[PDB]
Amino acid sequence: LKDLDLNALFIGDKAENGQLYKDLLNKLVDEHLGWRKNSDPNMIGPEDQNSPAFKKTVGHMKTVLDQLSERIRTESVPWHSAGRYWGHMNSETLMPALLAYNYAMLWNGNNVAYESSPATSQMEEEVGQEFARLMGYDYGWGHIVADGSLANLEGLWYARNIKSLPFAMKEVNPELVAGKSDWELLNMPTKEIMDLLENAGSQIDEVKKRSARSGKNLQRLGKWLVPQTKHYSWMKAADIIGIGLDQVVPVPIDSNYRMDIQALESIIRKYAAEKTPILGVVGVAGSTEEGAVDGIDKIVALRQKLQKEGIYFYLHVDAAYGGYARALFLDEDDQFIPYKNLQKVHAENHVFTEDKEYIKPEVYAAYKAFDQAESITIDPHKMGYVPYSAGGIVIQDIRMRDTISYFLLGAYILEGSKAGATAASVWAAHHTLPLNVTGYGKLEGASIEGAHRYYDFLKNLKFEVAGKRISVHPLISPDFNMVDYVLKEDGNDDLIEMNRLNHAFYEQASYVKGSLYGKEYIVSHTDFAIPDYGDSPLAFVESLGFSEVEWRHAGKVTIIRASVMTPYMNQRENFDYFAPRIKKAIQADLEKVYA
Amino acid sequence: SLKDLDLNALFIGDKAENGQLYKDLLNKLVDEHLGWRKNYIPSDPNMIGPEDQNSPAFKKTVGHMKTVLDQLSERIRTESVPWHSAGRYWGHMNSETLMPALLAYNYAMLWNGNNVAYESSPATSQMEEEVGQEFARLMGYDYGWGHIVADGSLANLEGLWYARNIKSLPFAMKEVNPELVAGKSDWELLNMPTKEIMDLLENAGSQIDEVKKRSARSGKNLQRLGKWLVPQTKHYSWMKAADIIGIGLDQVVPVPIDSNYRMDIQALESIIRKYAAEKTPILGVVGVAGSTEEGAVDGIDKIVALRQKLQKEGIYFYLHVDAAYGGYARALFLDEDDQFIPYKNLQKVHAENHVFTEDKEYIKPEVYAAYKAFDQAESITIDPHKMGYVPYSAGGIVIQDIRMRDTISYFAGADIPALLGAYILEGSKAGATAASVWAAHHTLPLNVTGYGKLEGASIEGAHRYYDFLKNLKFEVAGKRISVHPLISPDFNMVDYVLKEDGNDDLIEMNRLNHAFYEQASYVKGSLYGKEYIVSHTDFAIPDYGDSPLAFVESLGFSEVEWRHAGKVTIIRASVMTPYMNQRENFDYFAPRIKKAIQADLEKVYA
Ligand SMILES: *Cc1c(COP(=O)(O)O)cnc(C)c1O
Ligand SMILES: *Cc1c(COP(=O)(O)O)cnc(C)c1O
Repeated sequence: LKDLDLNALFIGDKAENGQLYKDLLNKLVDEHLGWRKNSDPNMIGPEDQNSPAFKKTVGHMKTVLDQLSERIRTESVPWHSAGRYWGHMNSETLMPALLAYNYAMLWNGNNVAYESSPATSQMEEEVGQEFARLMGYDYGWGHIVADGSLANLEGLWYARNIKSLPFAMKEVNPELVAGKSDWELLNMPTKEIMDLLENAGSQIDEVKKRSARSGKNLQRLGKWLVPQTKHYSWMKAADIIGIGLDQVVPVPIDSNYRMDIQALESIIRKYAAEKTPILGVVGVAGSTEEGAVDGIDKIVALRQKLQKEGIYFYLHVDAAYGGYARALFLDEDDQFIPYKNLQKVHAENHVFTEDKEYIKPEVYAAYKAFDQAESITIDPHKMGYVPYSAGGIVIQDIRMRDTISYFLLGAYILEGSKAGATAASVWAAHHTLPLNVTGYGKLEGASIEGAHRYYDFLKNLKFEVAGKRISVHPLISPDFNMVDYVLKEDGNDDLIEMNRLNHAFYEQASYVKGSLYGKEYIVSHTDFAIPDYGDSPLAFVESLGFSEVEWRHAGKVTIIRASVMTPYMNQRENFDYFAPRIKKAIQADLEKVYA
Repeated sequence: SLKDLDLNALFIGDKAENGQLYKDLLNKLVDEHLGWRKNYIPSDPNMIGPEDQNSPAFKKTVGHMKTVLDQLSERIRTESVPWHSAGRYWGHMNSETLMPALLAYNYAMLWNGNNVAYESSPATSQMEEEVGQEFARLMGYDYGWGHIVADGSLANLEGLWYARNIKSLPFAMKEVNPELVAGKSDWELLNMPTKEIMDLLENAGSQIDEVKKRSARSGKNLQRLGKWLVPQTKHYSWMKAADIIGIGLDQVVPVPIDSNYRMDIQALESIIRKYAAEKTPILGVVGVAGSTEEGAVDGIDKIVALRQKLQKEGIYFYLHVDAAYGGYARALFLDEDDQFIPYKNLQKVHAENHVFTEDKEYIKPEVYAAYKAFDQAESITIDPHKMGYVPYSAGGIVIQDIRMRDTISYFAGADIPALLGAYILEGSKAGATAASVWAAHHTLPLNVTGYGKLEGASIEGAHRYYDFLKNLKFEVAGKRISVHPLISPDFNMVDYVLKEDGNDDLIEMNRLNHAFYEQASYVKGSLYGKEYIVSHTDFAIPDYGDSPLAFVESLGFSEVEWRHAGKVTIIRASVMTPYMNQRENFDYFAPRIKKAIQADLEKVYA
């Protein structure tokens, strides 16, 4: 697939490939309709179709769809326009994923029961194998979940039930764990748990009855450690799963907005000295507001270190946003690419348009260590470009599914009924674009390169407006494809005024419901506030000349946010066209803020 | 209002009779979306041009995409179960969905909005809010709310998350501010009616956040919250729900069902009293409206009356109605202004709105009484993708009082949430799913003018099937074989057994019905159309207790036989098609079904 052309796989910002989409859709719908036809005799005949009541019912249906159409066309946000839109959301999806959904949903199969939908059931089995291969799990498994928040919950459900198994085994058959103290039982590695459970053989059902599934001993299972900026799905997941919000422990992040691994170790050692177990740790690959990648490799090394002293924790990687990026690192046979060969393999497969370093070494090392996590959340509906709703969960060892199972897919998942059409959509996206450099690598690469062009363009911007001098100050070089920055009046050390400036700028560079005048530059915004960030933004705000005192008084810094998900800005010629226009739009927006 | 609505026009059709209408409307919708991307906000220039489209690499990539779609297309067509044809298919699944629901999904998916945050997709967010208001009005809630859930198992989990959190709130208030609940013993605090808990919480005012912090959200006090009582045949989503939500499997208590396969309310009361006498609370009770294998409708009215009785003795329990299957059937009892129809006006209103083609009694009085009492439940599960005829995947949950949502909410008057995602159990959710349900509900209002007709047509078809089965006799290989319907249907599921006359071996009757099922079913790769297709299931003692004893005894089996076999195999039908309500249509298939049953029995015995 060396010459795979991404331009052919999307409808396009201006529906440039609309006719292709229509042609393929009509062909697939014809195939379904032919299939229903190809017996007797017609429940609905030409006598029915011609009646006055039938035609009036058709008219009624058409009126409701016209009302639907009106609302969606006039209340939706203007469609994203590459080169102008530098905000946090993307709605564009892979055309083969849209088509496959459109076709499959005509069968209306339900993937909880193989019977109702054998082909999409098999497609979900294949997608789960494809996730496991992406993450480097030789004996793993995965499935499609309604969304990544529920995948996170499923992750905690595994961790919770797994932690509780050693004691459950002791209750059912003390010889399975003979000689182990309670602190050893609370610090058994997950592989050793699954090997014991396998040895328990026929007693697995009784063992499961005495596990956390029984509701007993939940608080004993210990602390769930997350970065302080965790997505709120994690707080909900601890609430829902019964360990509770009291057991969630925030771990400080560093100046790169990554979980501070020295602080992680200090927290873990302090709980372990009290004999409080660590239920698990969440590492994030692709944070929600900075696209930061945590040092998953540093967490795995820390765990190996602590295992020597009798301490173990479950590791879950929340890669809801960053999951598909592991495709950058896998060759056409799905093998992990050595770091020194990376630029060469990328150049050969046209992942990046220029041959330079694009991936930070510590980002590479973090992604390399995924295969050591017990479980991973990944969302086709984010950076997989599959339409909502489609989340995903990957587990390291397929035997883990027996810890949550009920008495095939339906027996092994948190949720109930699910659309076979969803599996068709994800399956079609994966087979059009393999999960390595030949497929998704190119798509994730185009996004990263457009984020780098944008980042490079923003670091040298100054504006003269209403007698004042304003500079752009990028937050950090992006780990992935999110780029953040602040505007600031030169020499002005009032953080509250800087906050007000970025907020007002955002209001000038954003649409409102009903907007029809196109804007040349659209951004997003968010606040980094002390309650979720602590002092992680302090070095940045001090670098700008604000004092620590000023930080505590304002209590937050307002940040202009961009998640670069369009593939079109990777090309120098495309980006260069918009760069001078963006600069003119920022200048006019500042004129309006100060007027 | 909509008196002449013709249901035939709202489906693609078993033989794709309306396939061209579907394709025409789909193509109009797609052109409207494509014209919107191009022109709603005119811009220059195009990122993809004719010089890109005509390059060899582009054409080759199109070729590769067509190959993948051709592969998908083949696998689904060659592996799928043959499409179900009304009059031939009498089994437990339906795949036919409303055409406006399908078209609306197809169209809205092109924008790909996410309904977790309003700002992201305001039109579909507004549609989901209106759908929630529609669910509330359907269930008779004066100030309730609802929303679409990924599926009905997760809606039941959400139900339990509400009951768990609400139960824990009076203790959390005690812990944060003892004056709020001064003078109430612990047993009182664990038996406060939900509305009284919500009023106290509103009074907590500025301390609400601290109180939620100390509630079951914290992970503290879960085991003090009490038992979750469900009918013995519960959908497994409940055992699973208890495990997930942290109260544990050990807190689920099965309540015996009666000979109608409804929860036995005398046994419910006895269990509750038992627990109360030892000061164990009841976390809540699940009433099923439309059981999975019999379509039975539990006496929700009798549960409500019991709870009013027990409240005089200081006992309260949360009530959740699982109407995953039977939720939309409430539209049978609502007039065009959405008011509940009195029972004695029901046949008249149904005749005026053409809900049933013959003027007879279809709705049992105890079924009417049960649906009327839905508005007294704290929460209700309802699945648009079952009897709503909306495509998978779309579940629903309705809550009796909008204020309840503040007990489970997060922030990261009762107007539309800015982050729906903060009032719900799940996370990201397709705006296309809200569009699809919205379009269904506006094409077919949730009352006699709309869904009443569709739920009615299903019910009337189930009754025709029931009446046909009731006196069916066959002569095969010298033996005399009768059909024995389980019970007259509460809703639209119809169950029966075949039995050799005079033979008392329940094991043999079981083996007859299994073999019959194997003859009247498809296998993967079936191309010969069958005249008759059925489903089957076992009523086994672990799940059913002695509920089927009266029935098997009415056939001539002994209690001892029952215990030896430990189960009775049942032939099952969920009559979901709308086409069998008409006499004409059904009468055409009746002799053909009878012929097919005779031929199937001949093969069984050969
Ligand atoms: C968006 C997101 C989630 C939740 O995923 P949904 O699919 O939106 O439910 C979890 N974690 C992170 C890091 C995310 O960005
Ligand atoms: C099917 C069903 C459920 C589960 O709903 P799904 O949408 O299939 O997850 C719950 N309760 C009852 C009574 C059911 O029939």
